[PDB]
Amino acid sequence: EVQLQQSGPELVKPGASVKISCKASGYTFTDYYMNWVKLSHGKSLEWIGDIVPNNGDTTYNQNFRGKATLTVDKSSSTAYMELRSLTSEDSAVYYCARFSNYVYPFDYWGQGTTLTVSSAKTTAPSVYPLAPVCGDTTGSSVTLGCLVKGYFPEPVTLTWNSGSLSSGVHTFPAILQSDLYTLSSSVTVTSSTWPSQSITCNVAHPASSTKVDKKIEPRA
Amino acid sequence: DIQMTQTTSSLSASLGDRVTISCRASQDISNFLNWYQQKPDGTVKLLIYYTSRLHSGVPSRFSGSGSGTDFSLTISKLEQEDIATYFCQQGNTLPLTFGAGTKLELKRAEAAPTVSIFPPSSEQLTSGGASVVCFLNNFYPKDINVKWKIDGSERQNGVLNSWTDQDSKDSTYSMSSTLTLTKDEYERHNSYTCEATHKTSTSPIVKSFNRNE
Repeated sequence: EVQLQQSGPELVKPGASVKISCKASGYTFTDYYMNWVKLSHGKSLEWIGDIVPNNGDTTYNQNFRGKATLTVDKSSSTAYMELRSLTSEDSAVYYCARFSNYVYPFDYWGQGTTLTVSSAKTTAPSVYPLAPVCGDTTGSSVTLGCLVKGYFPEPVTLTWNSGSLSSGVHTFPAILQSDLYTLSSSVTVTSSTWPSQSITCNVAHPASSTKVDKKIEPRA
Repeated sequence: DIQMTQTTSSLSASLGDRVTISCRASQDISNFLNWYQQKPDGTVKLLIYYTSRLHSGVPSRFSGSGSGTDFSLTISKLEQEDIATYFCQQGNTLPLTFGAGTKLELKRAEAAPTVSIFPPSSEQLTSGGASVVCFLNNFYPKDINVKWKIDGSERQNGVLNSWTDQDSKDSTYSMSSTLTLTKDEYERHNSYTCEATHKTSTSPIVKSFNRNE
Protein backbone atom coordinates (compact mmCIF):
# COMPACT_ATOMS: atom_id res chain seq x y z
CA GLU A 1 0.00 0.00 0.00
CA VAL A 2 3.07 2.21 -0.38
CA GLN A 3 1.90 5.13 -2.51
CA LEU A 4 3.79 7.94 -4.27
CA GLN A 5 1.48 10.69 -5.50
CA GLN A 6 3.02 13.10 -8.03
CA SER A 7 1.73 16.48 -9.17
CA GLY A 8 0.03 16.87 -12.54
CA PRO A 9 1.30 17.65 -16.07
CA GLU A 10 3.13 20.87 -16.87
CA LEU A 11 3.62 22.98 -20.01
CA VAL A 12 6.30 25.62 -19.73
CA LYS A 13 8.21 27.93 -22.06
CA PRO A 14 11.85 27.41 -22.97
CA GLY A 15 14.19 28.99 -20.44
CA ALA A 16 11.70 28.69 -17.59
CA SER A 17 11.75 26.53 -14.47
CA VAL A 18 9.25 24.06 -13.05
CA LYS A 19 8.86 22.48 -9.62
CA ILE A 20 7.19 19.11 -9.30
CA SER A 21 6.15 17.23 -6.19
CA CYS A 22 5.95 13.69 -4.86
CA LYS A 23 3.99 12.97 -1.66
CA ALA A 24 4.76 9.65 -0.01
CA SER A 25 2.49 7.62 2.24
CA GLY A 26 2.16 4.13 3.66
CA TYR A 27 5.62 4.02 5.19
CA THR A 28 8.05 5.92 7.39
CA PHE A 29 9.16 8.62 4.94
CA THR A 30 12.53 9.30 6.59
CA ASP A 31 13.67 5.66 6.45
CA TYR A 32 14.04 5.73 2.68
CA TYR A 33 15.70 7.92 0.10
CA MET A 34 13.50 9.59 -2.47
CA ASN A 35 14.75 9.43 -6.07
CA TRP A 36 13.83 11.04 -9.36
CA VAL A 37 14.08 9.34 -12.74
CA LYS A 38 13.63 10.77 -16.25
CA LEU A 39 11.92 8.86 -19.05
CA SER A 40 12.49 10.25 -22.49
CA HIS A 41 12.14 8.34 -25.73
CA GLY A 42 15.50 9.50 -26.99
CA LYS A 43 17.46 8.56 -23.86
CA SER A 44 15.11 6.03 -22.19
CA LEU A 45 15.46 5.90 -18.36
CA GLU A 46 17.98 8.07 -16.47
CA TRP A 47 18.56 8.48 -12.76
CA ILE A 48 18.58 12.16 -11.77
CA GLY A 49 19.44 12.04 -8.09
CA ASP A 50 18.40 11.15 -4.57
CA ILE A 51 17.65 12.95 -1.34
CA VAL A 52 17.81 12.05 2.34
CA PRO A 53 14.54 13.25 3.86
CA ASN A 54 15.86 13.70 7.44
CA ASN A 55 18.59 16.25 6.62
CA GLY A 56 18.04 17.07 2.94
CA ASP A 57 21.43 15.73 1.83
CA THR A 58 21.40 15.23 -1.93
CA THR A 59 23.33 13.15 -4.41
CA TYR A 60 23.12 13.98 -8.11
CA ASN A 61 23.85 12.25 -11.34
CA GLN A 62 26.52 14.66 -12.68
CA ASN A 63 24.54 14.84 -15.94
CA PHE A 64 21.78 16.59 -14.00
CA ARG A 65 23.92 18.88 -11.86
CA GLY A 66 22.59 22.37 -12.41
CA LYS A 67 19.48 21.06 -14.19
CA ALA A 68 17.72 19.55 -11.19
CA THR A 69 17.44 20.62 -7.57
CA LEU A 70 16.00 18.18 -5.02
CA THR A 71 14.39 19.36 -1.80
CA VAL A 72 12.14 17.83 0.83
CA ASP A 73 9.42 18.83 3.27
CA LYS A 74 9.71 15.94 5.71
CA SER A 75 6.77 17.17 7.78
CA SER A 76 4.43 16.53 4.84
CA SER A 77 6.37 13.55 3.43
CA THR A 78 6.75 15.47 0.20
CA ALA A 79 9.78 15.49 -2.08
CA TYR A 80 10.30 18.28 -4.60
CA MET A 81 12.31 18.53 -7.82
CA GLU A 82 12.96 21.86 -9.48
CA LEU A 83 14.11 21.73 -13.11
CA ARG A 84 15.69 24.94 -14.43
CA SER A 85 16.85 26.51 -17.71
CA LEU A 86 14.40 24.36 -19.56
CA THR A 87 14.78 23.24 -23.17
CA SER A 88 12.86 20.84 -25.42
CA GLU A 89 15.37 18.19 -24.36
CA ASP A 90 13.75 18.33 -20.91
CA SER A 91 10.32 17.33 -22.28
CA ALA A 92 9.83 13.93 -20.66
CA VAL A 93 8.01 11.95 -17.99
CA TYR A 94 9.59 12.35 -14.55
CA TYR A 95 9.15 9.70 -11.87
CA CYS A 96 9.79 9.69 -8.17
CA ALA A 97 10.97 6.37 -6.74
CA ARG A 98 12.15 5.29 -3.31
CA PHE A 99 15.03 3.08 -2.33
CA SER A 100 16.56 2.28 1.07
CA ASN A 101 20.03 2.83 -0.38
CA TYR A 102 21.48 3.08 -3.88
CA VAL A 103 22.52 -0.61 -3.93
CA TYR A 104 18.86 -1.54 -3.50
CA PRO A 105 16.06 -1.40 -6.07
CA PHE A 106 13.52 1.30 -6.79
CA ASP A 107 10.76 -0.80 -5.26
CA TYR A 108 7.97 1.78 -5.56
CA TRP A 109 7.38 4.41 -8.22
CA GLY A 110 5.09 7.39 -8.56
CA GLN A 111 2.70 7.52 -11.49
CA GLY A 112 4.92 9.99 -13.37
CA THR A 113 4.60 13.69 -14.18
CA THR A 114 4.65 14.76 -17.83
CA LEU A 115 6.58 17.92 -18.69
CA THR A 116 6.22 19.74 -22.01
CA VAL A 117 8.74 22.46 -22.83
CA SER A 118 7.67 24.49 -25.85
CA SER A 119 6.91 27.96 -27.20
CA ALA A 120 3.66 26.80 -28.77
CA LYS A 121 0.45 28.21 -27.40
CA THR A 122 -2.39 26.17 -25.92
CA THR A 123 -4.76 25.65 -28.82
CA ALA A 124 -8.02 23.68 -29.18
CA PRO A 125 -8.21 21.14 -32.01
CA SER A 126 -10.13 21.31 -35.24
CA VAL A 127 -12.01 18.02 -35.56
CA TYR A 128 -12.79 16.91 -39.10
CA PRO A 129 -15.04 13.97 -39.96
CA LEU A 130 -13.64 11.52 -42.50
CA ALA A 131 -16.47 9.94 -44.46
CA PRO A 132 -15.71 7.41 -47.20
CA VAL A 133 -15.26 8.76 -50.73
CA CYS A 134 -18.80 9.35 -52.01
CA GLY A 135 -18.68 5.91 -53.60
CA ASP A 136 -17.83 3.75 -50.59
CA THR A 137 -18.00 1.22 -49.26
CA THR A 138 -17.73 -1.40 -51.98
CA GLY A 139 -17.82 -4.29 -49.52
CA SER A 140 -18.98 -5.89 -46.28
CA SER A 141 -17.26 -3.40 -43.96
CA VAL A 142 -16.85 0.38 -44.06
CA THR A 143 -14.12 2.47 -42.48
CA LEU A 144 -14.66 5.94 -41.04
CA GLY A 145 -12.18 8.41 -39.71
CA CYS A 146 -11.70 11.39 -37.44
CA LEU A 147 -8.91 13.95 -38.02
CA VAL A 148 -7.90 15.99 -35.00
CA LYS A 149 -5.70 18.83 -36.20
CA GLY A 150 -3.80 21.73 -34.73
CA TYR A 151 -3.99 21.29 -30.97
CA PHE A 152 -1.52 21.91 -28.16
CA PRO A 153 -0.40 20.51 -25.79
CA GLU A 154 -0.91 16.77 -25.57
CA PRO A 155 -3.09 14.91 -24.73
CA VAL A 156 -6.49 14.59 -26.30
CA THR A 157 -8.89 11.79 -25.58
CA LEU A 158 -10.77 10.28 -28.46
CA THR A 159 -13.65 7.84 -28.36
CA TRP A 160 -16.30 6.66 -30.82
CA ASN A 161 -19.97 6.88 -29.81
CA SER A 162 -18.82 7.96 -26.34
CA GLY A 163 -16.78 4.76 -26.03
CA SER A 164 -19.61 2.38 -26.90
CA LEU A 165 -17.90 1.68 -30.20
CA SER A 166 -14.57 0.25 -29.07
CA SER A 167 -13.98 -2.74 -31.32
CA GLY A 168 -12.40 -2.05 -34.71
CA VAL A 169 -10.94 1.28 -33.58
CA HIS A 170 -7.42 2.49 -34.29
CA THR A 171 -6.26 5.71 -32.73
CA PHE A 172 -2.88 6.81 -33.96
CA PRO A 173 -0.24 8.58 -31.87
CA ALA A 174 -0.19 12.36 -32.33
CA ILE A 175 2.52 13.93 -34.45
CA LEU A 176 3.82 17.51 -34.50
CA GLN A 177 3.13 19.61 -37.62
CA SER A 178 3.58 23.38 -37.91
CA ASP A 179 4.43 22.51 -34.31
CA LEU A 180 0.87 21.89 -33.40
CA TYR A 181 -0.25 18.30 -32.82
CA THR A 182 -2.33 16.28 -35.24
CA LEU A 183 -3.91 12.91 -34.48
CA SER A 184 -6.23 10.65 -36.44
CA SER A 185 -8.48 7.73 -35.62
CA SER A 186 -10.32 5.16 -37.67
CA VAL A 187 -13.26 2.92 -36.98
CA THR A 188 -14.44 -0.02 -39.05
CA VAL A 189 -17.99 -1.33 -38.91
CA THR A 190 -20.20 -3.57 -41.05
CA SER A 191 -21.73 -1.83 -44.08
CA SER A 192 -25.15 -2.61 -42.64
CA THR A 193 -24.16 -0.45 -39.63
CA TRP A 194 -23.36 2.85 -41.34
CA PRO A 195 -24.78 5.24 -42.41
CA SER A 196 -27.96 3.61 -41.08
CA GLN A 197 -26.68 4.12 -37.54
CA SER A 198 -25.07 7.29 -36.19
CA ILE A 199 -21.33 7.23 -35.61
CA THR A 200 -19.74 10.08 -33.71
CA CYS A 201 -16.12 10.89 -33.00
CA ASN A 202 -15.82 12.34 -29.46
CA VAL A 203 -12.73 14.41 -28.81
CA ALA A 204 -11.77 16.08 -25.55
CA HIS A 205 -8.84 18.41 -25.07
CA PRO A 206 -8.43 19.06 -21.32
CA ALA A 207 -5.84 21.83 -21.73
CA SER A 208 -8.26 24.06 -23.70
CA SER A 209 -11.34 22.78 -21.83
CA THR A 210 -12.92 21.86 -25.15
CA LYS A 211 -15.00 18.86 -26.28
CA VAL A 212 -16.13 18.17 -29.82
CA ASP A 213 -18.67 15.53 -30.83
CA LYS A 214 -18.43 15.20 -34.60
CA LYS A 215 -21.03 13.05 -36.38
CA ILE A 216 -19.68 11.30 -39.47
CA GLU A 217 -22.12 12.08 -42.29
CA PRO A 218 -22.13 10.79 -45.86
CA ARG A 219 -20.31 13.17 -48.25
CA ALA A 220 -22.58 15.34 -50.44
CA ASP B 1 29.81 5.49 -15.68
CA ILE B 2 28.57 1.93 -16.06
CA GLN B 3 26.81 1.41 -19.37
CA MET B 4 23.97 -1.10 -19.37
CA THR B 5 23.26 -2.63 -22.75
CA GLN B 6 20.10 -4.45 -23.86
CA THR B 7 21.16 -5.47 -27.36
CA THR B 8 17.69 -6.59 -28.38
CA SER B 9 15.32 -3.63 -28.40
CA SER B 10 12.19 -5.56 -29.40
CA LEU B 11 11.55 -9.28 -29.12
CA SER B 12 8.66 -11.23 -30.68
CA ALA B 13 7.25 -14.34 -29.04
CA SER B 14 4.11 -16.46 -28.84
CA LEU B 15 1.91 -16.73 -25.76
CA GLY B 16 3.20 -19.61 -23.64
CA ASP B 17 6.76 -19.28 -24.93
CA ARG B 18 9.78 -19.14 -22.65
CA VAL B 19 11.14 -15.65 -23.17
CA THR B 20 14.56 -14.45 -22.09
CA ILE B 21 15.80 -10.83 -22.12
CA SER B 22 19.54 -10.11 -22.06
CA CYS B 23 21.33 -7.39 -20.08
CA ARG B 24 25.08 -6.68 -20.12
CA ALA B 25 27.13 -4.29 -17.99
CA SER B 26 30.26 -2.43 -19.15
CA GLN B 27 32.04 -3.53 -15.96
CA ASP B 28 31.49 -5.90 -13.03
CA ILE B 29 28.38 -4.99 -11.01
CA SER B 30 28.34 -8.17 -8.94
CA ASN B 31 24.70 -8.97 -8.45
CA PHE B 32 23.40 -5.43 -7.92
CA LEU B 33 21.08 -5.73 -10.92
CA ASN B 34 17.36 -4.99 -10.98
CA TRP B 35 14.60 -5.41 -13.58
CA TYR B 36 11.60 -3.13 -14.14
CA GLN B 37 8.45 -3.41 -16.24
CA GLN B 38 6.94 -0.39 -18.03
CA LYS B 39 3.46 -0.20 -19.55
CA PRO B 40 1.77 2.35 -21.93
CA ASP B 41 -0.21 3.87 -19.05
CA GLY B 42 3.13 4.98 -17.66
CA THR B 43 3.19 2.49 -14.81
CA VAL B 44 6.63 1.31 -13.76
CA LYS B 45 6.95 -1.69 -11.47
CA LEU B 46 9.87 -3.57 -9.95
CA LEU B 47 9.96 -7.25 -10.98
CA ILE B 48 13.29 -8.69 -9.97
CA TYR B 49 15.98 -7.29 -7.72
CA TYR B 50 19.53 -8.28 -6.78
CA THR B 51 19.80 -10.37 -9.98
CA SER B 52 17.36 -13.12 -9.01
CA ARG B 53 15.04 -12.10 -6.17
CA LEU B 54 11.32 -11.84 -6.91
CA HIS B 55 9.60 -8.63 -5.78
CA SER B 56 6.49 -9.01 -3.61
CA GLY B 57 3.42 -9.80 -5.70
CA VAL B 58 5.29 -10.61 -8.91
CA PRO B 59 4.18 -13.85 -10.67
CA SER B 60 6.52 -16.85 -10.31
CA ARG B 61 6.92 -17.11 -14.08
CA PHE B 62 9.43 -14.28 -13.73
CA SER B 63 13.01 -15.24 -12.93
CA GLY B 64 16.43 -13.63 -13.08
CA SER B 65 19.97 -14.91 -13.58
CA GLY B 66 23.52 -13.68 -14.10
CA SER B 67 26.64 -12.29 -12.45
CA GLY B 68 29.45 -9.85 -13.12
CA THR B 69 28.61 -8.41 -16.52
CA ASP B 70 26.07 -10.82 -18.06
CA PHE B 71 22.43 -10.95 -16.90
CA SER B 72 19.03 -12.14 -18.06
CA LEU B 73 15.35 -11.94 -17.22
CA THR B 74 13.25 -14.96 -18.14
CA ILE B 75 9.50 -15.35 -18.42
CA SER B 76 8.83 -19.10 -18.25
CA LYS B 77 5.42 -18.97 -19.94
CA LEU B 78 4.50 -15.72 -21.70
CA GLU B 79 1.14 -14.21 -20.82
CA GLN B 80 -0.74 -11.37 -22.49
CA GLU B 81 -0.22 -9.06 -19.50
CA ASP B 82 3.56 -9.47 -19.90
CA ILE B 83 3.48 -7.57 -23.16
CA ALA B 84 5.40 -4.50 -22.02
CA THR B 85 8.87 -2.95 -21.99
CA TYR B 86 11.57 -4.30 -19.67
CA PHE B 87 14.51 -2.31 -18.26
CA CYS B 88 17.55 -3.56 -16.41
CA GLN B 89 19.32 -1.29 -13.91
CA GLN B 90 22.63 -1.48 -12.08
CA GLY B 91 23.08 -0.35 -8.48
CA ASN B 92 26.76 -1.15 -7.99
CA THR B 93 28.13 2.35 -8.55
CA LEU B 94 26.83 5.89 -8.83
CA PRO B 95 25.42 7.18 -11.00
CA LEU B 96 22.70 4.55 -11.24
CA THR B 97 22.13 3.55 -14.86
CA PHE B 98 19.50 1.69 -16.88
CA GLY B 99 19.49 -0.37 -20.05
CA ALA B 100 17.60 1.15 -23.00
CA GLY B 101 14.71 -1.29 -22.68
CA THR B 102 13.39 -4.34 -24.47
CA LYS B 103 9.84 -4.27 -25.77
CA LEU B 104 7.95 -7.55 -26.10
CA GLU B 105 5.52 -8.17 -28.93
CA LEU B 106 3.42 -11.11 -30.11
CA LYS B 107 3.85 -13.22 -33.23
CA ARG B 108 0.91 -13.95 -35.53
CA ALA B 109 0.15 -14.91 -39.13
CA GLU B 110 0.87 -12.34 -41.82
CA ALA B 111 -2.02 -10.10 -42.79
CA ALA B 112 -2.51 -7.66 -45.66
CA PRO B 113 -3.47 -4.10 -44.78
CA THR B 114 -6.98 -2.85 -45.36
CA VAL B 115 -6.53 0.49 -47.10
CA SER B 116 -8.94 3.42 -47.09
CA ILE B 117 -8.49 6.90 -48.54
CA PHE B 118 -10.28 10.05 -47.40
CA PRO B 119 -10.44 13.36 -49.24
CA PRO B 120 -10.38 16.59 -47.23
CA SER B 121 -13.61 17.10 -45.35
CA SER B 122 -15.79 19.92 -46.64
CA GLU B 123 -15.32 21.48 -43.20
CA GLN B 124 -11.55 21.52 -43.55
CA LEU B 125 -11.83 22.94 -47.05
CA THR B 126 -14.01 25.81 -45.85
CA SER B 127 -11.41 26.53 -43.16
CA GLY B 128 -8.72 26.95 -45.80
CA GLY B 129 -6.71 23.74 -45.39
CA ALA B 130 -6.59 20.35 -47.05
CA SER B 131 -5.48 17.03 -45.58
CA VAL B 132 -5.77 13.75 -47.43
CA VAL B 133 -5.80 10.73 -45.19
CA CYS B 134 -4.98 7.11 -45.86
CA PHE B 135 -5.44 4.37 -43.27
CA LEU B 136 -3.43 1.17 -43.61
CA ASN B 137 -5.13 -1.07 -41.11
CA ASN B 138 -4.67 -4.43 -39.40
CA PHE B 139 -1.56 -5.69 -41.10
CA TYR B 140 1.30 -7.91 -39.95
CA PRO B 141 4.29 -7.73 -39.74
CA LYS B 142 4.80 -4.11 -38.69
CA ASP B 143 7.05 -2.86 -41.52
CA ILE B 144 5.14 -1.14 -44.33
CA ASN B 145 5.59 1.52 -46.98
CA VAL B 146 3.21 4.20 -48.11
CA LYS B 147 3.56 6.26 -51.25
CA TRP B 148 1.44 9.27 -52.20
CA LYS B 149 0.70 10.17 -55.84
CA ILE B 150 -0.49 13.61 -56.84
CA ASP B 151 -1.48 13.62 -60.52
CA GLY B 152 1.21 10.97 -60.86
CA SER B 153 4.02 12.75 -59.02
CA GLU B 154 5.24 11.15 -55.82
CA ARG B 155 4.73 13.48 -52.88
CA GLN B 156 6.75 13.02 -49.72
CA ASN B 157 6.73 16.58 -48.46
CA GLY B 158 3.73 17.27 -46.25
CA VAL B 159 3.37 13.55 -45.54
CA LEU B 160 3.24 12.44 -41.90
CA ASN B 161 2.95 8.82 -40.82
CA SER B 162 1.92 7.42 -37.48
CA TRP B 163 1.97 3.79 -36.33
CA THR B 164 -0.18 2.21 -33.63
CA ASP B 165 1.37 -0.11 -31.06
CA GLN B 166 0.50 -3.75 -31.52
CA ASP B 167 -3.25 -4.31 -31.31
CA SER B 168 -4.10 -5.92 -27.97
CA LYS B 169 -6.91 -7.96 -29.59
CA ASP B 170 -5.64 -9.29 -32.95
CA SER B 171 -1.88 -8.56 -32.68
CA THR B 172 -1.87 -6.55 -35.89
CA TYR B 173 -0.45 -3.12 -36.63
CA SER B 174 -2.03 -0.10 -38.30
CA MET B 175 -0.62 3.08 -39.80
CA SER B 176 -2.13 6.41 -40.75
CA SER B 177 -0.64 8.54 -43.48
CA THR B 178 -1.67 12.17 -43.85
CA LEU B 179 -0.81 14.36 -46.80
CA THR B 180 -1.15 18.03 -45.80
CA LEU B 181 -1.56 20.62 -48.56
CA THR B 182 -2.67 24.23 -48.71
CA LYS B 183 -6.21 24.41 -50.06
CA ASP B 184 -4.92 26.26 -53.11
CA GLU B 185 -2.53 23.42 -53.89
CA TYR B 186 -5.18 20.75 -53.40
CA GLU B 187 -7.54 22.48 -55.84
CA ARG B 188 -4.82 22.78 -58.48
CA HIS B 189 -4.44 19.02 -58.83
CA ASN B 190 -6.91 16.29 -59.66
CA SER B 191 -5.79 12.74 -58.88
CA TYR B 192 -4.92 11.65 -55.36
CA THR B 193 -3.57 8.19 -54.67
CA CYS B 194 -2.06 6.39 -51.73
CA GLU B 195 -0.13 3.15 -52.24
CA ALA B 196 0.54 0.47 -49.67
CA THR B 197 3.56 -1.81 -50.09
CA HIS B 198 3.76 -4.74 -47.69
CA LYS B 199 5.45 -8.13 -47.68
CA THR B 200 2.03 -9.78 -48.21
CA SER B 201 2.04 -8.74 -51.87
CA THR B 202 4.47 -7.86 -54.65
CA SER B 203 1.69 -5.59 -55.89
CA PRO B 204 0.93 -2.33 -54.05
CA ILE B 205 -2.56 -1.94 -52.66
CA VAL B 206 -3.83 1.20 -54.36
CA LYS B 207 -6.65 3.48 -53.29
CA SER B 208 -7.55 6.57 -55.25
CA PHE B 209 -10.08 9.29 -55.85
CA ASN B 210 -10.47 12.25 -58.17
CA ARG B 211 -10.86 15.34 -55.94
CA ASN B 212 -14.55 15.86 -56.79
CA GLU B 213 -16.12 13.27 -59.15
